[PDB]
Amino acid sequence: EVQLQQSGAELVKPGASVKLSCTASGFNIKDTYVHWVKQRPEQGLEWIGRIDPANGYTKYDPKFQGKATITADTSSNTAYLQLSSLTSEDTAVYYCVRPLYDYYAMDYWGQGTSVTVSSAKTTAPSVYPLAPVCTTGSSVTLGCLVKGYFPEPVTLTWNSGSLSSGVHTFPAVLQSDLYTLSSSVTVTSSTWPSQSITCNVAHPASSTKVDKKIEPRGP
Amino acid sequence: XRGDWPC
Amino acid sequence: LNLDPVQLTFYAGPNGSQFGFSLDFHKDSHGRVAIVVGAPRTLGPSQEETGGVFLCPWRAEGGQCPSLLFDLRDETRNVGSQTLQTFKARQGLGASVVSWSDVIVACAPWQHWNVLEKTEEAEKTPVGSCFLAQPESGRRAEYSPCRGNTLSRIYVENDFSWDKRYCEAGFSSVVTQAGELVLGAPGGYYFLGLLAQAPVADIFSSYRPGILLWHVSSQSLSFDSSNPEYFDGYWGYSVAVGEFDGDLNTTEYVVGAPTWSWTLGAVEILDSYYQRLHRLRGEQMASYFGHSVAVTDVNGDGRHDLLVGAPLYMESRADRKLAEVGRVYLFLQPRGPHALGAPSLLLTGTQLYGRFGSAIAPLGDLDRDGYNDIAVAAPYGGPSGRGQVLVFLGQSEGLRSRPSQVLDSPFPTGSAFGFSLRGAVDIDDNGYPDLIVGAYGANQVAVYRAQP
Amino acid sequence: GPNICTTRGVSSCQQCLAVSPMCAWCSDEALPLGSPRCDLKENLLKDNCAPESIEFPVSEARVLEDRPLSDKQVTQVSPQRIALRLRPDDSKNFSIQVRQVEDYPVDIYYLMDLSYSMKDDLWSIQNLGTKLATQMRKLTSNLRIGFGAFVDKPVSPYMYISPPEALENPCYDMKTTCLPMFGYKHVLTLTDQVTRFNEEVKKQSVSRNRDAPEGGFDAIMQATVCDEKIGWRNDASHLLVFTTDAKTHIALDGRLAGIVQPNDGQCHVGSDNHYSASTTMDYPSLGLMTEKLSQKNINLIFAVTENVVNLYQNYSELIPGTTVGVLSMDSSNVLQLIVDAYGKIRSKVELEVRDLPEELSLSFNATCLNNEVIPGLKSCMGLKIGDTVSFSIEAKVRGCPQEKEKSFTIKPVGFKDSLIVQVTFDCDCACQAQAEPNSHRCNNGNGTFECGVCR
Amino acid sequence: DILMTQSPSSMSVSLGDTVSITCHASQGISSNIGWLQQKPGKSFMGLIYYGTNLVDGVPSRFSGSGSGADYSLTISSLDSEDFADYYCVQYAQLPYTFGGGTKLEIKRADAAPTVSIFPPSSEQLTSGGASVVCFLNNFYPKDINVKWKIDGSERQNGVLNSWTDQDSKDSTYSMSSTLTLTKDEYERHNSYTCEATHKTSTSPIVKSFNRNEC
Ligand SMILES: *[C@@H]1O[C@H](CO)[C@@H](O[C@@H]2O[C@H](CO)[C@@H](O[C@@H]3O[C@H](CO[C@H]4O[C@H](CO[C@H]5O[C@H](CO)[C@@H](O)[C@H](O)[C@@H]5O)[C@@H](O)[C@H](O[C@H]5O[C@H](CO)[C@@H](O)[C@H](O)[C@@H]5O)[C@@H]4O)[C@@H](O)[C@H](O[C@H]4O[C@H](CO)[C@@H](O)[C@H](O)[C@@H]4O)[C@@H]3O)[C@H](O)[C@H]2NC(C)=O)[C@H](O)[C@H]1NC(C)=O
Ligand SMILES: *[C@@H]1O[C@H](CO)[C@@H](O[C@@H]2O[C@H](CO)[C@@H](O[C@@H]3O[C@H](CO[C@H]4O[C@H](CO)[C@@H](O)[C@H](O)[C@@H]4O)[C@@H](O)[C@H](O[C@H]4O[C@H](CO)[C@@H](O)[C@H](O)[C@@H]4O)[C@@H]3O)[C@H](O)[C@H]2NC(C)=O)[C@H](O)[C@H]1NC(C)=O
Ligand SMILES: *[C@@H]1O[C@H](CO)[C@@H](O)[C@H](O)[C@H]1NC(C)=O
Ligand SMILES: *[C@@H]1O[C@H](CO)[C@@H](O)[C@H](O)[C@H]1NC(C)=O
Ligand SMILES: *[C@@H]1O[C@H](CO)[C@@H](O)[C@H](O)[C@H]1NC(C)=O
Ligand SMILES: [Ca+2]
Ligand SMILES: [Ca+2]
Ligand SMILES: [Ca+2]
Ligand SMILES: [Ca+2]
Ligand SMILES: [Ca+2]
Ligand SMILES: [Ca+2]
Ligand SMILES: [Mg+2]
Repeated sequence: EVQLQQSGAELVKPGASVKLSCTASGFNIKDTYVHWVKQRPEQGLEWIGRIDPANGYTKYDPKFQGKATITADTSSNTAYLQLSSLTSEDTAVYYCVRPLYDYYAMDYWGQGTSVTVSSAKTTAPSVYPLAPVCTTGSSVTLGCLVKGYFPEPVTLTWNSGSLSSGVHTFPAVLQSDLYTLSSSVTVTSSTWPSQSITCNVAHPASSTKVDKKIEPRGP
Repeated sequence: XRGDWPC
Repeated sequence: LNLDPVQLTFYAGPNGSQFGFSLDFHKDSHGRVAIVVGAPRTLGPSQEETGGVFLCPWRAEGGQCPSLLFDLRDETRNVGSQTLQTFKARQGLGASVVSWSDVIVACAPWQHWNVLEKTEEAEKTPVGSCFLAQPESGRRAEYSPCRGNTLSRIYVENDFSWDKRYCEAGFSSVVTQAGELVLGAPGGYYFLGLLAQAPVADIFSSYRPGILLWHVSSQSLSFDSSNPEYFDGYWGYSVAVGEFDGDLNTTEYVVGAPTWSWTLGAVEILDSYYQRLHRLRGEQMASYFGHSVAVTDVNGDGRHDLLVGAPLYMESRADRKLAEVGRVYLFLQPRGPHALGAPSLLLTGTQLYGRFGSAIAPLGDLDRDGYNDIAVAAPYGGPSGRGQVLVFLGQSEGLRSRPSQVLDSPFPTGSAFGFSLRGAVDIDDNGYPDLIVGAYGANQVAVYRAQP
Repeated sequence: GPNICTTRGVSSCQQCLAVSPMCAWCSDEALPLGSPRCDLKENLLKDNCAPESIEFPVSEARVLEDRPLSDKQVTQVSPQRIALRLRPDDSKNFSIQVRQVEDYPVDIYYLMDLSYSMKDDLWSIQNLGTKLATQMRKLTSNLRIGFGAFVDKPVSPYMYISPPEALENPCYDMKTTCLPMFGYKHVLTLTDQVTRFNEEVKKQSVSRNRDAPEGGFDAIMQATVCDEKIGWRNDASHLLVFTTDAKTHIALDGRLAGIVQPNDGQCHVGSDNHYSASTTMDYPSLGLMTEKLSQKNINLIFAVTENVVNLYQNYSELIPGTTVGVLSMDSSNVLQLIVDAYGKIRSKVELEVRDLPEELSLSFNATCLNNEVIPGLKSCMGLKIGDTVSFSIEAKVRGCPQEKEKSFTIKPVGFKDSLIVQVTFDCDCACQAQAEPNSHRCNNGNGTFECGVCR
Repeated sequence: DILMTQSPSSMSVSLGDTVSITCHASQGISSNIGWLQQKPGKSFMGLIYYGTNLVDGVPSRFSGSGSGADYSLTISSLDSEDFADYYCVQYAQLPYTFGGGTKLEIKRADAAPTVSIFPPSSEQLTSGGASVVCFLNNFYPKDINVKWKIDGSERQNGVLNSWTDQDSKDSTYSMSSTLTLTKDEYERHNSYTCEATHKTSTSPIVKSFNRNEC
């Protein structure tokens, strides 16, 4: 079974360099061309270049000439991508690719490696409970706001995972080098506030685990 | 050399 | 001793087509034996020489055979900012033909190939190619392991290392019983020579039309060398498989390098990793020792014996005079982990320029006495020079010096009667193995049947 | 008892000479009636016949032209002219010397490897060719010399077949120019015009092909079998000098170019001086080469560079008679092989007679280099330049012919020199000139009175 | 470079449908085209190589077609697994170039959002910040516009928006919109408003609160 096994997520500083790896499994890296591809949400997929590990000869898109250096080592069945002079634009997911049969094709892909270029320090999230405003309807929505943390990820759950249904946890968004994330949960008006609903945020990077009970707003 | 050329 | 020379069967191809340059027995899934014939100068549909292959069904009367169709159109692919080109003109399709199970492999050793990139090129050179066909389904695949996309310059810059541009893959060929196709490419590595191996199943499953450069992950190629002894040695001019290490799990390859070490010639026995197990050196320069190789057990001890042919060997005669007659060398395999020693027997032709040992065919047990037998070709032998095939029965002592039977060419001068040979197969189903002899000069094949 | 002179009619001085060479005639008028006029010279002197009256012609051979044998016009036969004077039934002997002065005829055909690997060896083969021409001319004035060139069979994969420009200029992808590839090209037929040969040799430039082993054996075969084209002389020593710096293609190599037809050993050159079977016929085998070299009587010399000497030394042992010499900046090695060959040449002097009259017949005694007179022999063998043999010829006339003056030629086979022997037949007596028509003493209507006798 | 234009960018389709995704090259590329699939939150998998050839293991329901500069991927009878992103890539010339992509989305009935406005928590206000959060939940189709007003005036800066992918249960979309301003300015105004505009209504859904009103 052909399988390309890439190195883990990188969190790197602007100006520095990073070197991603891609190791063959169930085949030898010199068997074909090995390519590197860049992916970003807005800009989509960009081809960085290729190497023929049998002899080291390479090809690059002029856009990545000088920044990207592809290399390979048959002794360890691994290909590499090195990105120097890291900028914000280099924040992307990076894939290595090779063909099945056709020399020039792009058929087998690695699981991808996430590279994040940032100047930010590690910062624990501020967690805030969001309760409704001033009688009620039939259903009620509660919220939980998680602000000013770095880096990703956080793991937010409701009642320690006891309340999974009727939940909407939104993907994190960046502002001024720190991430913000929110999450809503909806239940019946008979459920809350009669029964207790707590927000559970965890941020491994800062070693923080925080619980916030949603309380109704008083006079 | 191997081919037709000087050594 | 018992091949019937009276009751012959003649199959014929078109004029100038060299019908019978190569041949083999082919057996369909039902068990019905046919004869596949290569005809490397057959005209294509546009009156240009491409070569062709014919699949003959067994008939007592013989006659004309149906053509086994292959794609004879050239191909161009503009991919990866390059231009890939195939050239099938004068490719010699059918210069070799081998059958395995329900698959026929017919090769065109001189199929040319080029790659263009702007003002540069790889050079238009004979990489060779083989066409694989499965008649009972219609499936077609190809295998062309020496094609590259490296430009002329880079070879110069690397002192012509790993240069596969002139391979002529399929110049010789054999299939193992497991289904590994082995091809001789005597032009490989700048005329040093190479072997290319790949499972037949994997060749079929990785091939699609129009791709031209594709990967066969299971394939194994031999190696390039800077050893002057191997230069211009044509390693892979002939090829064969057998059992020479005593381990039935592994397969051993026999390779002929007839101009090895400054035209001394050599035959090598290798493992499936292309590690040398033994080397047999030629006796006399320019004799083309390694032109032919045959593997079979002739002394009935269960161990395969080796037969090498040197068809230009000059024998000593009265008053220091040499006479080109040809020679075949028999090497019996000893027991245990022991090397192949000197020749147990030397068979030498009698007719001048006869090219004795130009082809050596294992016949199986022809007379059904327990010992396997062989046939040796002298394509310009006999008093007339028309050609001659000689049968030699096996015995405990190895082989007999005196032939049990001599078949004389029924075709006219120039036929090359005996240039191709095949046996060890019962075509008429009478319990005795038969022999097919090609005469490419005459555009015909002759079948001889073994009688009680 | 009596002799043949007295007892055979003999009515006259002339009839007397016709009987036998030993007879003499007495004209002395003082001789008595009893004494016979036709007798032996011993008998006549014993019968008071005056010595001045005796007629007794003796046969002689005078040397007319007697120029000496030459050293180092050219005189090889000596003497050149002799005058024989014979009487009825008589014979006479004379001498002749023959010497081999002229140089031995030698043919040297030069095969030039003009492939790309010879780019650096070009000066050397040019130097070798011109030294062979010049120095062997000093050795023999009857030298003839010619040359041709070879590369290899102009077919893929030997030939570069891309891009299209590469066919006219094989050196195209090196951004330089060389000549188109060719199999074998005959350039200059065996000539004695040495200056011209040298000039043509110096004009030669290299071409290019792909593989190290070249097609020089095609050239060797065609240079052997193409009699008319190369112009080998019949009575002449034949040397084929072959140059190269690499391996050579041999029979069964041609299958890599799709060529499977065996070499037929026939000449295929003709009008355009190219080997026309180059692309359709395989390289020759060592045996076929040996057969034709032997048949056409040609000695092959491998003039190869040091890196392949051993290879060609080994081929040399499989083609008996072949020798090997080292091609290099210095030409001494190869020249020596030719000088050595010339040293081994030997010749013969075989006398033949032309325009011998019916009445004459000759016999010979040969004195050869063994200094022994082998009688009834007219030829010597095993001569080098400067050697001299010698014959002794005897000529007998049958009776007296009325032709009276004839000439024949003793000539050695192959020599332009000869001996003209002018033969005269002296059948009369000096006293016959004084005929005196008036009878005087006969007076019966007889007429004439010569040497003291009537009719 | 060769521009690969892929169409459409997204389609709303159902199970059992047969769809096609077209891809146009800026010049002829002789079938030298590949088709890729990327399932939500997963990596890439090759589908077709050289125009029409399926990669080993790819289901028969996928097929490629086209020539010259115009090519198409066709899924016949959609599986639940086929709702993903799909891309074309050419390799006629270096540099290799990709299409923009096509997103297969689950089709369903239109649904209005449930808007819920939330004033800043006491914790945040004591820390000196003020964020007003608004959830627009379980709507279809995915296109929605949110507008913030403070005392009637439209507020543009300091808004951060986030959208979930299509829900696994009810195939709907949700959006969150957070308005952050200084606590100082927050306490200088009474009315805060969150207006949702969505195709399910010509007039917008408005949720509001007046600061300190309980
Ligand atoms: C080629 O070379 C040969 C060899 O030199 C040479 O041969 C001579 O030929 C002439 C003819 O022109 C011969 O002349 C005749 O001789 C007759 C008698 O000869 C006898 O005596 C010879 C001398 O004997 C003494 O000396 C020798 C050694 O010096 C010694 O051995 C003796 O014991 C003895 O002491 C003797 O050599 C000769 O022997 C040869 O002949 C016999 C006969 O068959 C043979 O058996 C021997 O083995 C040996 O070869 C012999 O014993 C003589 O009678 C004769 O005269 C008659 O004829 C002439 C006319 O023809 C009349 O005018 C006359 O009246 C007589 O009737 C004549 O004189 C000469 O003897 C030969 N010499 C030899 C050695 O053979 C040729 O001339 C050469 N040819 C050319 C073209 O150059
Ligand atoms: C032209 O032809 C010549 C003569 O045939 C070739 O030279 C011979 O090359 C062979 C190689 O096949 C040499 O054979 C070797 O001999 C060695 C012992 O020989 C000794 O004695 C000779 C006296 O004749 C000396 O000249 C020599 O220097 C030695 O002292 C062995 O040790 C070798 O054995 C090894 O190889 C063989 C395989 O052949 C193995 O079986 C052995 O186990 C071992 O590994 C070998 O047998 C021979 O010495 C050479 N002869 C001469 C006279 O020099 C040229 O090669 C050939 N040239 C070209 C260009 O074609
Ligand atoms: C082949 O050509 C020959 C003439 O050389 C002719 O006799 C024969 O008919 C041709 N073969 C066929 C099958 O027509
Ligand atoms: C030989 O044995 C080895 C055991 O390591 C096995 O892997 C291999 O498949 C065997 N060879 C064949 C031809 O089955
Ligand atoms: C010829 O032979 C005779 C034999 O008596 C000899 O005397 C004479 O000298 C010879 N003559 C010549 C010209 O050699
Ligand atoms: Ca050289
Ligand atoms: Ca084995
Ligand atoms: Ca055996
Ligand atoms: Ca038997
Ligand atoms: Ca039978
Ligand atoms: Ca060559
Ligand atoms: Mg050369």
